[PDB]
Amino acid sequence: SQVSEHSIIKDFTKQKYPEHAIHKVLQLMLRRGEIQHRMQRKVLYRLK
Amino acid sequence: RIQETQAELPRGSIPRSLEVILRAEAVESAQAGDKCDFGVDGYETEGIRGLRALGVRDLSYRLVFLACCNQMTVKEWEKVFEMSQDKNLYHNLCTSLFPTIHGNDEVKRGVLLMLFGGVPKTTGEGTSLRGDINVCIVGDPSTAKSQFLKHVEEFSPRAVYTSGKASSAAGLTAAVVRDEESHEFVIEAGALMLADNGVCCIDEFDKMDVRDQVAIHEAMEQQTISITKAGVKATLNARTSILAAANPISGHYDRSKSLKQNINLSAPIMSRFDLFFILVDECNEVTDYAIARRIVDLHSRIEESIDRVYSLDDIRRYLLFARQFKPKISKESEDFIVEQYKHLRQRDGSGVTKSSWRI
Amino acid sequence: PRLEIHHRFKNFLRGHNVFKERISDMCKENRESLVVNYEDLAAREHVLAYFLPEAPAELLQIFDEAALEVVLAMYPKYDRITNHIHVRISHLPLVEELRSLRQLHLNQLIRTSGVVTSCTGVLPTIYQNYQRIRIQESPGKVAAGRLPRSKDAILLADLVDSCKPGDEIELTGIYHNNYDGSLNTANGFPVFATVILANHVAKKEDVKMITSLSKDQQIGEKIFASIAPSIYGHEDIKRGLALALFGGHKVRGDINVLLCGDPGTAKSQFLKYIEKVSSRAIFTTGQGASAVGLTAYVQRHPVSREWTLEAGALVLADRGVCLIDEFDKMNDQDRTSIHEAMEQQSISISKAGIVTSLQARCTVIAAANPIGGRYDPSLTFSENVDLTEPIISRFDILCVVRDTVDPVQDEMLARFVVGSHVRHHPSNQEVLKKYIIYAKERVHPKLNQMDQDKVAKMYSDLRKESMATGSIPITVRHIESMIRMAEAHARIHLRDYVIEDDVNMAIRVMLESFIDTQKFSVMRSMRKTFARPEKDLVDKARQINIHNLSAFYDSELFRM
Repeated sequence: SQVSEHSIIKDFTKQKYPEHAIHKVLQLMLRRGEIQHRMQRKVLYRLK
Repeated sequence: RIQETQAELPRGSIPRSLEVILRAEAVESAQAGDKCDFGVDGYETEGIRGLRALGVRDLSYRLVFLACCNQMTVKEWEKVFEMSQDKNLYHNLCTSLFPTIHGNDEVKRGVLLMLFGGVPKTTGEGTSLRGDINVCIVGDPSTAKSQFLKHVEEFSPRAVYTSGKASSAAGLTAAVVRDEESHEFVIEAGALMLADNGVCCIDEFDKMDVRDQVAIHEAMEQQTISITKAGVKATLNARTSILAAANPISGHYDRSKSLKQNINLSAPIMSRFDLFFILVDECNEVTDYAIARRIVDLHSRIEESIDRVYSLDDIRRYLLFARQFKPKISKESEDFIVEQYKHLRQRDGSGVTKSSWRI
Repeated sequence: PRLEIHHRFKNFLRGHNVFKERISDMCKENRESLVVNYEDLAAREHVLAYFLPEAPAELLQIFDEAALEVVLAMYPKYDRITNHIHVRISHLPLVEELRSLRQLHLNQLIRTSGVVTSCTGVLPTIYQNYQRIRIQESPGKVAAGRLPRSKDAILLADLVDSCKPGDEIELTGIYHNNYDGSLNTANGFPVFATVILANHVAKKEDVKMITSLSKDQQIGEKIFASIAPSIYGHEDIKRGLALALFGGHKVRGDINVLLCGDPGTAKSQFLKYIEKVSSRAIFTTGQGASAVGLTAYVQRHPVSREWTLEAGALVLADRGVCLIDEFDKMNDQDRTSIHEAMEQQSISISKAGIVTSLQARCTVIAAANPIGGRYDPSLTFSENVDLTEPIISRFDILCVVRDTVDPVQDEMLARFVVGSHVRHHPSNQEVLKKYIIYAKERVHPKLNQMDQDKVAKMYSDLRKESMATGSIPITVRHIESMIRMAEAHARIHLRDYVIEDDVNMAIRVMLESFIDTQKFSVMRSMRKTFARPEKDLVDKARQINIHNLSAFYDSELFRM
């Protein structure tokens, strides 16, 4: 919580990490079948 | 989507959302969050296929209409003129508005004056002269919060029952409305503007840590909101006074410690505030014993009934229309305070007990 | 409606000396220009001239088809020139100067003006056909104070790479509301709900009466005794304002004017009065400014929308002046991006693989806001900063306030407020505004070759004096601003000398700077002044008074 998807990207920029990093990790850890990815699959299927 | 008037609505409201279409006449003419104050041949019969119901369920289920944009007065005024002959009228007038307050006469004194208004318009295309009053009151250490006095002000029209700030607050945080079918968040800053042409009472002022801190600064200084989300951009008018009370984080400790870093609030906002107030309790057993008695007195209605001679709100609104009438105040009375004001700025440095250096 | 002209003109698809040469003007060189006068259009075929304001729409289809007819017949080799012909009809009188901003007049040819701001070569199949550009129309003016409706134009792969910043061009066309978003899979246009197509981009008086008074010396004497009438401020501020008003190859420069007050007093709002004189002023207020606040940011976009090319007010004031308010209240994240751009006022890449340039040449005017109290803490100001060095060091001058309790000086301001409120209550000069502004465009003096050394000689002496008792404690960068500051002096009087009256005033600039950086013990060491290897090579140039490091055999540089 409080570390959701809409703010995690800005954290990398705060760490002087451009948008290049988010594809390499953030966009790739959810495709791994992470619980966070499965969390969106069930909770936010209709709630958004 | 016009919303029904809350004032006319009862306690249990369940507002009904109007769905009306407004033409160009509505463009830049309405403010977000304010009241609306302006024969066949060849035997072609039925039976041919091609009937579909997709075009019927959409519009028919909604609301489809079009719209297009004496002695009684004297009687109230008579009391003002006639009562002038009584000695010390001004003293009794101050008490008259606060029937349910015990102590804290200095606190209500600022609030009392806060009602009076007067905002000059722009005729020479110059700067906006500020005519509102923005006072913040320092009180309890946030336990049995003396902000409870705010509740008294609620019994008055043109006010907003602020739910502090820790709330969903869909207003004032407008968002894109067009996620290809619809969006829940709308372009609306009603969270504050709802008290336009009125007075706003904002509770829980200490909860402005991140989101409000940026927000209120823009609102306070500029009297407008510049919402911009790449699909909407416009400026509005939020003309109202701000009544707020602030409490410390965990108690009052700046009595012995300097205010530097100790109050731990946001300076650029509290700096813009006009006045501040301090609540010092005294061992006055005459009033300390009578604090609760005046409270319980409303339970003793069996043997005492208070007659209603005048409404404490109607009399106030008589002054509202007095503003269009011209005071034609001479300069002779005006500058006299200004001349004395020179003495005021020096005497602040006389070594009296300090509380907050503002100058 | 009518029949006589339609069929004849359609069969047309089945002073002229200039036209004879202009039809061949396009060649393999690809100058990419088409200039047609409107008066000639009425001259050749008069029947069309009356139909231009009625049915201009059909001309667009005809023009593209008609151009191929003449060219293909002559020389098929010319077919491979941009593979497109653009309609470039000139103006059609009428002329709306202020009433054109109406949505009631759709389906009509519209004459207007605009400026190309940026190009989208640096950015990465339905959406690929077009791109997105940020365009404004309303300029900075007192009457333009109410916020206007911003234009968003769409380039349909026709004017890409052919548009350069700084072209004061005129836009003409018809506003058809052919809203392509009927599929409801994108965003939408503001109030002026219409799709804006581009059709015109060029490729290659009271001024005189005032100018007569400009040269006059009778008004040239009282001009510097009326510069600051609103509050009369402080003598240093007027100097900064005067320099900002003029705003003065690689002959560039930046001005850092610093103020030391508090936001509650209108001193913080003193910069608001500049927009009355300035032509381009935008208030940022810090976070959440109007659209793009000169800082670039990235947001998460849906499946099919265009990434945003951030157009700052920096671009919109090319060779202009840009005003920034509440500079120190911006977010920490914005600082990182803006730190690099401010250094070069552009984006420069020299990898020889990817090259682009974005112009930003306004005079950066901003005011710093003290954090909390002025000097309440007892610790060092310079040595107790966790921030990064290069960002802080962008300020050329660090002015300190003089005097604290002066009721007499404060007395005047109060009466101004009281008198001001009197005028606004009911009771039953553009000549002076443009005098300073117009001057900065006309005065361009020349330099004397035998006197260039003497000008630079004087300041060089002052530097070496500070190196006797010390260890490189003075930087040339502070001087670097001082030399450009004296430049406006000659631009104003053109008297060939500097008076000793001005010399005393410029001295007060430097003494204030030493106060802030040095501990209050400056009252002991600097009494006499107050009371009365790449960088090393740069110092070497001052000894010979030659800026150009490639002045040896300059005859062969001209040959290249």
